Amino acid sequence: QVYDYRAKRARVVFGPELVTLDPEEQFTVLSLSAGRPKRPHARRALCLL
Amino acid sequence: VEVVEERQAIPLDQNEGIYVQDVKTGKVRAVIGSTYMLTQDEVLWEKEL
Repeated sequence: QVYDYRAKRARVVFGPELVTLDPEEQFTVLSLSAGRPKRPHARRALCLL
Repeated sequence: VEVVEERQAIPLDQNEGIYVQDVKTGKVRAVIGSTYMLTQDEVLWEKEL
């Protein structure tokens, strides 16, 4: 998902479609719990599964 | 008449701009959006966080 500061509007997308941002649009980066077992901040990624 | 200073282009977009001040009356205001050259009296004003 990405939020547009210019349109003041978020938009979400998934599946086999590449994103193409407007200049004010920004990715919704997401922290993940990774590490060998678990860890509150590790392998941060915007690509939620 | 005599030249004083050369105003230059000040590129601007939506959700972007600069603070300025009307020296004739002290009127500070934040111009935004479309590109805007300073008028005859307005001057750059500085924010203080």
